[PDB]
Amino acid sequence: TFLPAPLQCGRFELTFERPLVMGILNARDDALRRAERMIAEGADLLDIGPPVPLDEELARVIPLVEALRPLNVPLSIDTYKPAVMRAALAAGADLINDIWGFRQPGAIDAVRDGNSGLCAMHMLGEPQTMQVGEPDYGDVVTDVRDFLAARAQALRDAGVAAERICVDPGFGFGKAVVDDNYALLAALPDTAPARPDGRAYPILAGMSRKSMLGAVIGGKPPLERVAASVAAALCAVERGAAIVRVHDVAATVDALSVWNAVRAAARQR
Repeated sequence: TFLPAPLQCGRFELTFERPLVMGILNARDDALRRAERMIAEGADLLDIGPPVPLDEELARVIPLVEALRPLNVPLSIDTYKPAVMRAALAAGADLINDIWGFRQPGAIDAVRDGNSGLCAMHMLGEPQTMQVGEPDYGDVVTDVRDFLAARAQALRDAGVAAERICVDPGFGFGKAVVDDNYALLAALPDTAPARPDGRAYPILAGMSRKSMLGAVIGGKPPLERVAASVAAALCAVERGAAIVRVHDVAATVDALSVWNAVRAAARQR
């Protein structure tokens, strides 16, 4: 029992007495009721996710935000495009999830206003071309914390209050598949830099169905990684995570219901 710092996130003041589950959502009706299921399954947030023409990315994301606004659960956007961020916030999205660390030109300007939650992810890459890079680290843990601290500073320098910001070590983006990813999972609480109050920024962790998983289970396909994905989530929560982003929602909630019983009893002594 440690408590991750709260996250102001749009409509919702989110507090982490228990860690929360982000269901990954990504036909428009197909996905309307796919989200009613996720909520019923125990999802506490919904992650609305070549690449795509702005014309298109907008057609497929903006209706979904308005379609699901009234369900009243935190709605999160997986985008690095400022135009996408600008639009989605206006349509009432609660949290922006950006692989690029709010580095694309304009990104910080598009989100410095309002109450939305912001999660800055670590990734090794050249923002200009959007080419993901090859690993290169001193201590990968020091390096990821260092990077994310610079990004929390950048956001705060443009008016963003410390408490709207959570961070993400970016399993799978520029990391040696096992050596770097598991180093970060093993050291998870040490990957978040300090808020001005001294508390660490809450951490979001997304490992679901990822390569780091398939590499330790003799190479199973992305859809054959459920129990592996659950396991990574528990390890992450056992080590500090505030939120875990997953495709397999009910399994993850079941697991975390066991973990919370355990912690509830370690506290009763």
